[PDB]
This record gives sequence, C-alpha cells and structure tokens, in this order.
Amino acid sequence: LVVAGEALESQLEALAGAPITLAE
Amino acid sequence: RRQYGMGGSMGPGAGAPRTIAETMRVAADTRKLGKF
Amino acid sequence: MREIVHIQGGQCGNQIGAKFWEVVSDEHGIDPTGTYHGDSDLQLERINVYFNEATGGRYVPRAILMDLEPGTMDSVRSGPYGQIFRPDNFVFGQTGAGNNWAKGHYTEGAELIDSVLDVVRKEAESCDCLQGFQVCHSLGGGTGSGMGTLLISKIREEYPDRMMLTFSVVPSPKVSDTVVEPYNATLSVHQLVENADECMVLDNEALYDICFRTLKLTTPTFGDLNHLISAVMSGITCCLRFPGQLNADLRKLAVNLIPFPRLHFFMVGFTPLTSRGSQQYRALTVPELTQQMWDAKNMMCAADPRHGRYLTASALFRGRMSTKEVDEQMLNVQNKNSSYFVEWIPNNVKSSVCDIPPKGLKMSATFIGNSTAIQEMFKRVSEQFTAMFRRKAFLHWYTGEGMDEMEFTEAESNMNDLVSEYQQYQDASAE
Amino acid sequence: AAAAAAAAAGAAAVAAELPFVEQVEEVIAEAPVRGPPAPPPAVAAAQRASRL
Amino acid sequence: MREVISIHIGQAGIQVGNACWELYCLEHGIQPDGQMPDDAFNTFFSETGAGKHVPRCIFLDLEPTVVDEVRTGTYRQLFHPEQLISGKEDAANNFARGHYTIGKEIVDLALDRIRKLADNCTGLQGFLVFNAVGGGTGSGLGSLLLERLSVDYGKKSKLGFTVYPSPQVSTAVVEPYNSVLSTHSLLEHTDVAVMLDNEAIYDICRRSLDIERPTYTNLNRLIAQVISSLTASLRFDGALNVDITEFQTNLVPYPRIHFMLSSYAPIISAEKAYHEQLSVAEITNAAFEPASMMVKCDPRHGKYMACCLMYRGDVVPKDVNASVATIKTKRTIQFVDWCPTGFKCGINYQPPTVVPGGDLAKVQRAVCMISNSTAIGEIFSRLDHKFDLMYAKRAFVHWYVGEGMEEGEFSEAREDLAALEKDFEEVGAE
Ligand SMILES: Nc1nc2c(ncn2[C@@H]2O[C@H](COP(=O)(O)OP(=O)(O)OP(=O)(O)O)[C@@H](O)[C@H]2O)c(=O)[nH]1
Ligand SMILES: Nc1nc2c(ncn2[C@@H]2O[C@H](COP(=O)(O)OP(=O)(O)O)[C@@H](O)[C@H]2O)c(=O)[nH]1
Repeated sequence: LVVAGEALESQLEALAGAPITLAE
Repeated sequence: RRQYGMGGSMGPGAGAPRTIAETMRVAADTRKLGKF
Repeated sequence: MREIVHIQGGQCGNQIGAKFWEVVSDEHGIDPTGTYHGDSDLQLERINVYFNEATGGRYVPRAILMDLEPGTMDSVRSGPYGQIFRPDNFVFGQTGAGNNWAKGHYTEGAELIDSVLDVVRKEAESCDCLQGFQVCHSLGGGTGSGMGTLLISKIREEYPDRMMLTFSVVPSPKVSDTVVEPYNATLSVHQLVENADECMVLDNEALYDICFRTLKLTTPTFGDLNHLISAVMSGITCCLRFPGQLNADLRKLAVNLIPFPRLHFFMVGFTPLTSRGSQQYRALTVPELTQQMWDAKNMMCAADPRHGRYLTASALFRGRMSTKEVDEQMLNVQNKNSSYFVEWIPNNVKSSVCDIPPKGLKMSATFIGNSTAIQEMFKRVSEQFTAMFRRKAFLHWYTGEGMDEMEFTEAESNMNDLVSEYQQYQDASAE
Repeated sequence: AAAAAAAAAGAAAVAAELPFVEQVEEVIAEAPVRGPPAPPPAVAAAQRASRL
Repeated sequence: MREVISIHIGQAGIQVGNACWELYCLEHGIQPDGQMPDDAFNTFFSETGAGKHVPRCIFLDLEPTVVDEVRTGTYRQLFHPEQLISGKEDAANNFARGHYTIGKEIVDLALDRIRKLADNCTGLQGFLVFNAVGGGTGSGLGSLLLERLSVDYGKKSKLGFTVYPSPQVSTAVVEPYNSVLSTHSLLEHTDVAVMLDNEAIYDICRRSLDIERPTYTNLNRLIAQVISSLTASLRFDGALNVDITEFQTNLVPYPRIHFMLSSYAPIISAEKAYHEQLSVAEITNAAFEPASMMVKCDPRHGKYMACCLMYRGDVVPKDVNASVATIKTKRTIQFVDWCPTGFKCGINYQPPTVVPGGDLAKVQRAVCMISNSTAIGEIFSRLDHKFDLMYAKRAFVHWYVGEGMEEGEFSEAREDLAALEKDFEEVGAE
C-alpha cells in the first residue's frame, strides 16, 4: 500500500551518461 | 550530450542550496518531516 | 449578552469546573437549587453570560460535562452544586480512557464527540451573541486531554471567529502523577497551539507551593487548588459580567496579550492571597496587590518569570480603586524590572478595572502573564517525552488505538518550535 | 541601441552569476490578499525620506 | 439657532459625555428627569411637547455595558432611548474590528440617528466628537463616523476632542498602533482636534487638586469643564463673543496644523480657594504654565502659533489685554515670527458652574486656553517610535490583518505621521 516518489534526477543522470562513440 | 550533462549539473546545482514567527512557520513542515 | 459556553473535560476538568460553577453561583447569588438569592441587581444584570433561564426562577449553567467513565460525574452530580447542571449536558461513555490520549481522541471519544457537539450546538444556538467557549481540563490525562483537544478542534472548525479559552493543568515538574503525562502533554500542546486562541497553564506543584507558602495551608486537598483555579477563572471574565471603570472582554485581553498567534500560552495568578495569620497585618491596597501580583511565587505556573522576560502582562483588578494608582503601579513595576520586560514593546501592561470585586475582598486582581519563562516548562516536557520516546515506552497503547508514530513526532516538533519561538523573542533585540 | 546591447550583456552576466533566479509568472486565486513584500527597515526609511 | 451635535464614541467618549451632560444640565438648570422648573439650552437641548429637554447627543458604542450604565443611571429619563446605541461585540482595542467589520451596521444606524437629530436643528454650528484615540471603538468607529460625516454633511465644523496615549504610562499595548491609525484617519477629517493626555490630567489632579488618587471620573470632570468653557460663548452672551466657526479662522494657521493643546485655570480645591487673588493676570500665567497643560508636552520645546483664550466670569477687556501683553513680553513663552498677534481673547459673563461632589472650587474667573503650537509634534514623535518599534517585529499585526487591514495601511498611517512631523518642523521654521 505504499505510494513512492521516483526522482527524475536519475533520468537526468542517465541522459548525461551516454556511450556515443561509433554507435552514435 | 554536453547540453544534457549541463542540465544534469544544473539540477543538483540548484538542489544543493521578515519576522521570526514567519521565518519559523515557513519551515515547520520541513522540521517535522526531517525530525520524523 | 456576550455568552460563554463552559466545557469540562476529564476528571480534573470536571472537578475544577464544578468548583468553578460553585464559585460563580456564589458570586451571582444562586443557591444550589437554581433560584436567585443575591438581593443584588448587578448580579442578575448579566447572569445570562453563564446561565440560562429555566421554567421557574431556576438558572442552569451553560456547561457541558464530558467523560468516558461515570464515577467522576456521579460525584460531581452528587456534590454540593451538582443539581444546577442540566442532566442532558452530562455526555459520557462507559469505558474510560486509561489515561490514554489516543483512546480519548480517536477510539472512545470519537463516538461520544458527536453527542458532545450536538449539546454544544444546542447550547450555543440559544445564545443571543456568543463570546466563545472555555474548556477546563488537564494535560497529561487520557479522557481529559484527548476529548478536550478533539472538541476544541471541532469547535474551531465550526466557529472560527468565536473566542476559545482553555484552562489546562499542565503536569507538574518535580512529581508526576501519571506515567504517560509527557506523551499526553506533548500531544495536547500540539492541538492547543494550533486550535485554542487563548490558553492558561496551571501546575499542581506550583499550586501546592503557593498555598503552603502564601496561603500556608497544612493539608490542601484538590478542592483548595480548584478553588484557586476557579478564582482565576472567574476573575478572567468578571469584566463581561460586571460593569467596569475600564472594562476588557476576552477578545480585548487576547489582542493586548498575544503579540504573535502561536504565543498564546499564559501563566496566571490571583491576588491578594493572604494567610489567615497575616490577614490583619497586611494592608489591602493597590501597591500591595501589585507587589504580590508580580512575585514569582504568586505565579500558578511552575516556570518562574525571573528566568524569562515578560512579553506582555494583563492585570484585571476588581474593586473601587484609582486608575491612576493602578497605572502608576504597573509603570513603576515595568521601570523597576525593565530587565524582565521585553524591550521592543514600549508598554507591557494591559490594565483592566472592574467595579465589582469578588465577595469578601474589597480589592482583588487576577494576573495573566505572557512571558518567555514557559520555555523551560516546554523544555522539561521535551526532556521527558524524548527520554521515553527513545525506548518507545508505553507507546504501543497509542499505537494500538490507531495512531501513527509520526503524530507524536509532529506534536513534539511543534512544541519544540514553540520553545525556540519563546527563546528567540526572549533574546530578540530592538533594531 | 549599443547601450541597450551593453545592458543586455550585463543582464546575461548577472544571470550567469545567479543561475535561474525565480520570477513569479502570475497569480491564480491567492486566497488571502497578499501585499508587496516589506522592504528592509533602512530601505523603508529611505523611501519615507523620499516621500517627505 | 446655534445647535451643535455631540457624539460620544467608545467607553472614554461615553464616560466624558456623562460628565459633560451632567455639567450642561447643572448649568442650564435642567433636572436629570429631562425638564426644568431665554432659550439658552437650544445649543445642546431641544424641548419637546411635554416641555422635556432632550440633549442633541448620540452615545455610540459596540459594547453594551457602558451604554447600559447610562440606561440604568440617573440620566435614564433624559437621553433618548434610541440615541443610546449599543453594539453586541466590543472592538477589543482593534482598529480593524471597530472600523471594518463590526462597526459598519452600527455606524449606519449612527448616521441614521444623526440625520434625525440634524433635521431637528434650524442651524448647525457643527459636531463635537468625543472619543478615545487608543482603542478600537474610539479609533476605528470614530474614524469611520468622521469619514461618513465629512462625506455627507459637508461643511459642518467637526471638533474632535481626542484622548491620546500618555507618554510612559498606558493601559493598552496596541495603543500606539490604533493611535497612529486614528491619527492618520482624523488628520484629514476633523477640523480642530484637541489633544488630551491622562498622565497630564493625573499630574494636574495630583498637584493642583492635591488628589493623590485621581480617577476617570475626576479626569472626565476636568474635560467636561474644559468643553463647557469652550462652548460657553454659544449659550451665554459676553464681551468679545466667540464662535465655533471662528475657532478655525482664529486658530488653524494651516489645515494640517489643527491639533490643539488645552489648559484650564484655575484648578483649585475648596480648601485652597479664596486664599489667593486669582486675578486675570495670575490665572492667565497659570494657564500658560507647562503644568496646567492637559497634554504631557513641554510648550517651551516648540513655539506657539495661536492661542485662543476663553474667559468665564468677572473678566474685563483691560484685564485680558494686560495679561496677554505681559505674556507676549514674557521671554519664556515664544511665538512664531509669522504670527505677530497669535491671540484670540473671548470673554463670557457666565462663571463656570461647579458640579456638586466635585473637587473644583467656585471661582469667579476661569480661563480655557486652547493653543495651536508646534511643540505638539513632540508627543507625535513619541508615538511615531512607539509605533515603529513594534512595527519592526509586526507585533499584534495579525490581529489587525484578520479583520480586513493590510501592512500597507499601517505603513501609510506611519508615513502620514512622519509627514506631519515634517510639517510641524517647517511651520515652526521661518
Ligand atoms: N480620560 C479618560 N480616558 C478614558 C476613560 N475611559 C477610558 N479611557 C481611555 O480609553 C481607552 C480605551 O477606550 P475604548 O476604546 O472606548 O474601550 P472600549 O469601550 O472597550 O472599546 P474598545 O477597547 O475599542 O474595544 C483606554 O486606553 C483609556 O485610557 C475615562 O473615563 N477618562
Ligand atoms: N487541580 C486539580 N487537579 C486534578 C484533580 N484531579 C486530578 N487532577 C490532575 O489532573 C491530571 C490529569 O488527570 P485527568 O486528566 O483528570 O485523568 P483522566 O480523567 O483519566 O483523563 C493529574 O495529573 C492530576 O494531578 C483535581 O481535583 N484538582
């Protein structure tokens, strides 16, 4: 029965971390 | 990717940072939750 | 024609209210059977403030007595002045709250609170104009504190603009009567800060000290302490019931006393309290009343004013006196004890004068002090509550009545906030 | 126009100094009427002297 | 023909009105029942079919106790039952309460009765508003009523006998607050505002009357004597007749500067009576003494702008002229350079009547000196920091905000009082 909050800052961290290289 | 990293830096970059009755009435909820 | 609805909660509240109604009936010349026998016109002029006209010449208190156990109000009804109350105003359950604030506020008081508010509404709607409600009860008790806080919340919801006055017997510092006094006090202070407009703080041990030192009784039973509390409770509203040279209603006292909304707790005292030995030796004069008024021992609150600073102080005098005498005495008090008076308020005295002193005293005076001294009392409650709350002692009862743990932490957080408010205004400097 | 461009550059520099200073866009049904924020007492005295 | 409408707002207003109307009844011979056993009462009283005289007064209050005291007292058959207007809830020393929320219906009824009273007057010299600056009823309701009267009646001269807080001694805590608010309100609505201070009247009673225990009844008796001496020229003939309308023309150099000190002389008990000459020169000197002033303000600090003297009793134009010449030649009393005359002397042949049971003695001469002087800005300087000291912490500001006020209103009132301070300095300057 918990309601919990997911911080969007994790998604910003995921966006800031990208492999790129030859793949992108 | 650089722009997104700049935004990610800004996020926590902003996250990191009258009468006295008002001064403590504005922060009473924060005090209660933190003390719990 | 500005009516006051009296409410009594718990055993302590019921006993104090019974003594209070005996005192008020004596002041208004009402015998225990309800007939007026005062032979005195100003007594009947404003009798509607507290009483209602019955079919005969009888008068009924506008009082609502609440409990979860029948014994306390069985004793109250069988007491000397038990027959004045309307039996419909006795709202009580069958199983008492075992000194459990959770039981008195959530489980058992909640079913009874519907009837309580029904009686409250019935009594209030009959009033022409309503000054407000006064609730007498004790912090540190289950049914009293719990149902009192619940009723105060409900009445605050119903009548936001009407005055709310509370007389709470705070648990004494040095000797504790019930074990869970710090929990009950912490939970009830949280409600009183938010809801009650004006609150009076009383201490049994301070009353014992005053009645053994100034009054010098040998075995003061609870009746004597209740008589002191009733004297203060009558004197606080005598300006409504009697003509005054400089009259002051409850709202005037609230405006002149409360600088900031949450700092509405006061320490009170009554003068002149004389031992029977020195009644002849004392001189009953305005300077003497003021000197006894501003004594730390005369304070009915455990906290002594010397440690703190008086934010404000109202003094309701009663009797044929010189307003120049009164005003000069209070100005002299402020100039002499300027260290004990807050600097950023140019005048710290709200002086009221009523032309009708209580029976037996040519002059009298009730004192209501808003000082930062109550900080240390809230601090002591903090020190006890935290001590038990670290080990969750006696907490499982409040848990099992359907109360979150976080309600306790919120209550104590608010009470610590009030503590720090008092400190900050005590040490606040002008400019 | 050159002066205006210099002013805009200075505003950009101030924005760089203080990242994302809040500006209230509008108010929607502020239930109690709220007046302008009170100035510091020295500024209030200066404004009083200006009015006098 | 020379009717003046009296208004009494708040406890202090009603209690000084008790003394004032007792004094007028004693002066005109009107018994407390209403009737007396030519036409000198018309200024204050209108006679009805039975011959009963009813005063042209209105007792307004939001608290029922003070008015019911009159309804029960000896003056129950004199005043009109609807003239006594009672509220339900007191203003509780809240200007917002007395001006914004509770006072509305009461002031509407007040204007209704005031219109009824004014329709009973052929002429109307003006209004005498008696209130207490320093309380919600006195400040808020009085300010509202003054505003309404200025709006509708128009040219009627409104004289406000305001009782202001004493410098050091006081009985209220929000008294600087509502005093500043009411001062801002009446700076533009009253025509002549008279300052009174309880501390100064207490000092007068302590020294001149030798009363070690003065009280409100004593204070109101002195105030009533002052007001009766003020109005004596309207009701009784005498050399150099003085008028309500010409109080302004002889007294108010500029409309802002219309706050006035009052001083009575002699203030002597019966035992000290008939022991000194009490000549015109001596009583004028006493009236210009700092102790005789009914406001705690040293006149030596500022400079007098105008001084209106009302003499009652055996006073001759030579005596008043010689006394005023001596006062002008006196070095301590300092007048402004721009008002070479600065004096309005007016005599009345009716000596001041003495209220039985009072302490004032039967003196064949009396002086009421009402002075417009720039020294009065000094008490305003007192209230101006008593205000701002609390206003820095916004103490008791929530009480006023709750009944429909704003921080801007306090700021505007305090700024207006600062502008009044600047005005006093400029007018004192050359
Ligand atoms: N000189 C003099 N002053 C008085 C007398 N009675 C009251 N005052 C002053 O009047 C002030 C308050 O008057 P009011 O505002 O009318 O009191 P109230 O009738 O209860 O009305 P509120 O207080 O506004 O709710 C006090 O500060 C007193 O100093 C009096 O008899 N003589
Ligand atoms: N002054 C006074 N205090 C009392 C009396 N009876 C109880 N108390 C105090 O009230 C406190 C709380 O008791 P109470 O709230 O009435 O218990 P409850 O009825 O079960 O809620 C106790 O610490 C007692 O010291 C009395 O008759 N007079």
